[PDB]
Amino acid sequence: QTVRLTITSRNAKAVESVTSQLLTRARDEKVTIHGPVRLPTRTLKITTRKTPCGNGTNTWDTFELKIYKRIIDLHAPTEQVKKITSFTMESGVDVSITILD
Amino acid sequence: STYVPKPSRDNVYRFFFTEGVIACKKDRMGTWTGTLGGNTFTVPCIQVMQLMRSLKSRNLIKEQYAWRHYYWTLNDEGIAYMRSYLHLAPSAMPNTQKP
Amino acid sequence: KKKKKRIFTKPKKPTHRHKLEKMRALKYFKVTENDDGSYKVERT
Amino acid sequence: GPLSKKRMIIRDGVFYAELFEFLKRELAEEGFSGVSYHVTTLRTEIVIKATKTREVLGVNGRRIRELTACIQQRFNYKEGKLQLYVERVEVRGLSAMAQVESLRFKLLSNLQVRRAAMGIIRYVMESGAKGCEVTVGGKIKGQRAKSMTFRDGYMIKSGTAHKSFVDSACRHCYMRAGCIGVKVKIMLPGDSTGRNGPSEPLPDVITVIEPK
Amino acid sequence: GHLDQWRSRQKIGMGKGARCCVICSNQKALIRKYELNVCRQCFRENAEHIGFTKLR
RNA sequence: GGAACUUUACCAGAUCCGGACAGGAUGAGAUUGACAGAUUGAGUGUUCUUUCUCGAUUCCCUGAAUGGUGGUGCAUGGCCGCUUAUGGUCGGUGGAGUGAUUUGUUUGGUUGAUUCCGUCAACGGACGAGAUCCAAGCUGCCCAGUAGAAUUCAGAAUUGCCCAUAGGAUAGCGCAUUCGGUCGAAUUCUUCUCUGCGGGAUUCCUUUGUAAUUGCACAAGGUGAAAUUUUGGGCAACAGCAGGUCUGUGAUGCUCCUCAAUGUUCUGGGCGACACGCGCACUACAAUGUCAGUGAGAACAAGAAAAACGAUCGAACCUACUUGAUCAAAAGAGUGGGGAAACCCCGGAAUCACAUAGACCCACUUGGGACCGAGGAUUGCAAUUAUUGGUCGCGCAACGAGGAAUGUCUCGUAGGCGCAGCUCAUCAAACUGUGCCGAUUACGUCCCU
Ligand SMILES: [K+]
Ligand SMILES: [K+]
Ligand SMILES: [Mg+2]
Ligand SMILES: [Mg+2]
Ligand SMILES: [Mg+2]
Ligand SMILES: [Mg+2]
Ligand SMILES: [Mg+2]
Ligand SMILES: [Mg+2]
Ligand SMILES: [Mg+2]
Ligand SMILES: [Mg+2]
Ligand SMILES: [Mg+2]
Ligand SMILES: [Mg+2]
Ligand SMILES: [Mg+2]
Ligand SMILES: [Mg+2]
Ligand SMILES: [Mg+2]
Ligand SMILES: [Mg+2]
Ligand SMILES: [Mg+2]
Ligand SMILES: [Mg+2]
Ligand SMILES: [Mg+2]
Ligand SMILES: [Mg+2]
Ligand SMILES: [Mg+2]
Ligand SMILES: [Mg+2]
Ligand SMILES: [Mg+2]
Ligand SMILES: [Mg+2]
Ligand SMILES: [Mg+2]
Ligand SMILES: [Mg+2]
Ligand SMILES: [Mg+2]
Ligand code: NA
Ligand code: NA
Ligand SMILES: [Zn+2]
Repeated sequence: QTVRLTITSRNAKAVESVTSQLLTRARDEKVTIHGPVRLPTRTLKITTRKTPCGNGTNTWDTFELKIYKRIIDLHAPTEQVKKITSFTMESGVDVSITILD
Repeated sequence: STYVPKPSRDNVYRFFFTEGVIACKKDRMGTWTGTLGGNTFTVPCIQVMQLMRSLKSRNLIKEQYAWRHYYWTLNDEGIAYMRSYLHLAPSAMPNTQKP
Repeated sequence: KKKKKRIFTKPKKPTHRHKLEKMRALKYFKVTENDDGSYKVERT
Repeated sequence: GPLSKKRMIIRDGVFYAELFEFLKRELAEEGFSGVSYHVTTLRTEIVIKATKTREVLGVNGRRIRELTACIQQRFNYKEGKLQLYVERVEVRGLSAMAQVESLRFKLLSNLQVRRAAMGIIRYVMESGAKGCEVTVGGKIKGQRAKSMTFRDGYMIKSGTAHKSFVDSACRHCYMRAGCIGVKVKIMLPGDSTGRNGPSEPLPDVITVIEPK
Repeated sequence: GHLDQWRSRQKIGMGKGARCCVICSNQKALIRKYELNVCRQCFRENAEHIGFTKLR
C-alpha cells in the first residue's frame, strides 16, 4: 500500500524543515520513498486602496500570501507511517495523511 | 422581542453559573445555544443581551467586546447573586473557580 | 437632521391598555349545589 | 466537503487575528506581548506572552480559566480540545507592546508627557536596545493638537529590513479632552540565537574577519 | 402582528444589507474574496495578522 | 460609490424600545400575545369593538441611561494624500559671532544621489540615498501515479499511374509516415513543466578613447542569458499643510436628538429625474475595410456552508459531456467530475493568418449602430422608470478624421487585442492584474512649465 503525506504551510522555512524531518525519519525505516514533490506555490492577492476615505492620488496596496505544498509517498503500513509522523511539528504546518489506491 | 420568559432566564442563569463566562454574537436576528450539561437549550440572542445588560448595570458581571462577540464574566458579586437566585448550596463554584 | 415641527393630520393613536377582568377565572366554572351539601363544578 | 488549501489558510489567519484582538483588549492592563498556538490532533495549546504573568493567571488560575471559557464558547471548542498557557517575556524592555502599554498607563494616571516618554526611552535603552523612539500626539496643551517625538540611539526606517529589526506598537489613550495616540519603536539588538533579535546582522553592514 | 413585520426584509438575507464586516460590522466595501468578509479598511490594519505581507 | 428592495445617510407615512438601572405609585392579576369585524397602503391586535391567552419577564413618572452614516476633520486619535522624486535632514564636542545664527553640510571634478575623490576649524556620529526585500530573464541540486518525454511490442489508417475550373511560389530525395479513444501494454528516463535553498554581473576585461596629470570616474567594444541602480516594483528621512476622512470600526472630546425619536424596523418613492456646461471613458467615421467561411493558437486567475436544515456525509459554487433535436437562438433538463498542477484542461481568447481562385467597390454604402416597435426566455420576495441575454424589424441618428486648446509615453515600451479577478442573486463602457500582436522617434536641451 502507498501512503501519501501532504505538507502545507504559510512559512517556507517551516515547510522545508518538516518535510526534511519526515524524509530523514522515513529513511531510518528503510521504506521506499517517492521523493518530496514541490507542488506549485500559490499566491493569494488582495489589492486595496491605501486611503480609508477616497481622497488624493489613488494609491494601492498589494497584499500577497504564499502557500507552500509538499507531498511524500510512503510504501509502509499505516502503523509504521503513523509513528514516522509522530514528532513535534513546527507551528503553522499542517500534515495530512491519505491512503492511495 | 426582549420579553424574556422566566424559564429562559433561569436556564441562562444556570449556564452562567456553571461555566463562569458567556460568549454571544452581536446580532439582533440570531440564536444562542447553551449546553447546560445534558441536552441543549437555545435562547434568542436579543434576549441574552437583554439579560446581561441588567447584570452589567447592577455591577454583577464584567463585559468585553471584540469582533462582533460579547464576553460576559461573573464577578464575586455576580457569583454570590447567582448562588442566591438559584438557591445553590453554599460553597458551590463555577467551573473556572472549581479546582 | 433636525426637528421640523411635524404637524399631524390624523389624531394621535392611543396605546393599547390590557383591560383587566376582575376575577376572570371566577366565571369559567359553575358551582352547582349538590344534594349532599357540597357543590359541583364544571368547565363553561 | 473538505475546505480547499486556500480557504483553510485564510480561515487559520482570520482565527489568529480575532484571538489576537480579544487578548489585546482583555489583557491590556497586563503586559500582553503576543500569542502563539499549535494545533495538534488532540489539543490546540494557545500560549500567551505577558510581562505581569501572575495577574493573567489569577488566583489558582481563575483568570486563565475564564479566558479558556471565552475562547471555548466563541470558537466551539470541544471539552479537552483547548489548553491555554502563559509564559513571561524574557526581556520586557525589548517589547514594544509592553512599553506602549506601560506608557498608556502612565499617561492615564495624569503624568507629564515629557517625563513619561523619557522614562520609557531610558528603560528601553537600559535593556540593551540599540535605539528607541516614542511619539505622543493629541491635545496635550490646549485646544490645538501637537505631536511630540523623543528618540535615542539607532533607528532604520527604509527598506524591508526594518520590519525585523524594529519592534513597533501603537495605542489609543482616552483622556478627558479627547484621544491621545502613543507609539513606541524599539531597535532590537542582534541575538545569535534569534530569540529576541533577528540573528542576522544589518543588511548594509560588512565585517572583515580578523586573520588567525 | 408587529413581530412578523419586524426585520422582515433583513430575514430574506439577500444583497449588501445582509453582509457585513466580521470585525467592524460595517456593510460598506466588503472584501468577499476567499470568503474573508472583511472591510477594506479593517483588512489593512489586520493584513499582517491574517498572514498577508506587503511585498511589491 | 456598477444604489431595483436591503444598502440609504434623502422624501411621504406607519410600527418597535433595542429608556439598562435607581427611587416612587399600581400589582396573583403588574403585563405579553392574539381569531373575527374596521381602522389601514397593509389575510399590519398599529389601534378600536369583542374575548381569550401569557404571567411578575413588564408596564405607569421622576431622574438617568442608551443608540445615531446627527453637527464640528477649525477640538482629536489612526490612516492616507500632498509639499517632494527629487537628494535631502539633525545632534554632541570644538572653532567663529553681543546676538539671532554660522561652521561641520563649503568649493573643483564625478554620480540619479549630501554618490564618491580631493580639499578644508573642524572632528566624531545619526537618518535618508545605497544596501535589504518581492517579482522577471540564465543556471545548480532536488522532484514527480496532481509534470512530461523517448524507445520497444502488439492494434488499426494512408500507400504512387494519378497534375484542380486558371493551380504559381515554398525544406527533404540500413529502415516511408500517421492514430492524446488504440481511454493496448511494457520498459527506461528528466530535454521541456513544478521549486526550497544556491550559482550568475562587477565597470570584470580591452583602448595608443575621454579624463587623471593623484584620484573618483566616463564613453565605445569584448565577455555573456543579462552590460550598467540588470529590468520592474515595494520600502523610504527631517520639517510641514488648520489638505481628506467624526459616511470603516465597540477609534474619540464637546455638542444635538432621544418614545408620533435624527434611535430602529416596515411599505412606497428618491439617490437614475433634463433647455444646459464640464472631466474621464466606450463606439465610430470604413477597402491597412465590413461581412460569410476556414486555419493555427496565450497567460494571470477563480470555484460548494452554520452549534442551521435533511439522512459521519449531501445540498448550495464552478464546470465537462449528453440531452433538448423527428428542426431558430437564448433556454430548459439528465449524468459525471473537481477543495483546484488532479475536474474544467491537450485551458481551440481576440488582434492575426488563408493561392477562401467567396460577396461588396467609394457610397452616409453591406461604413456607423444611436433611437425605437413586437414576440419570447432568464435572475430575483419584487423588473413599471426598458435588471440582463436572445430573435425579427427600425437604421432615411449624428458621424466622411474634428477650431482655439490639451493628456500620456523611450522597448517587449506606445498603440492595438482580448482574458481573468474584483464589485456580483442578476448587471462592466470601471478598476486591479494577465498574456498576445508589436512600432515611429530621441539617446538630447534648459526655450516653455
Ligand atoms: K524640506
Ligand atoms: K528650464
Ligand atoms: Mg532604497
Ligand atoms: Mg445597478
Ligand atoms: Mg426603505
Ligand atoms: Mg433604496
Ligand atoms: Mg399591540
Ligand atoms: Mg438611522
Ligand atoms: Mg486637517
Ligand atoms: Mg487627521
Ligand atoms: Mg557651539
Ligand atoms: Mg555645533
Ligand atoms: Mg549648517
Ligand atoms: Mg550628471
Ligand atoms: Mg554633488
Ligand atoms: Mg511627516
Ligand atoms: Mg480644512
Ligand atoms: Mg464626534
Ligand atoms: Mg467613521
Ligand atoms: Mg455624540
Ligand atoms: Mg421613528
Ligand atoms: Mg450617484
Ligand atoms: Mg465638472
Ligand atoms: Mg484587417
Ligand atoms: Mg462614412
Ligand atoms: Mg503638460
Ligand atoms: Mg467603480
Ligand atoms: Na510613498
Ligand atoms: Na437587433
Ligand atoms: Zn471592518
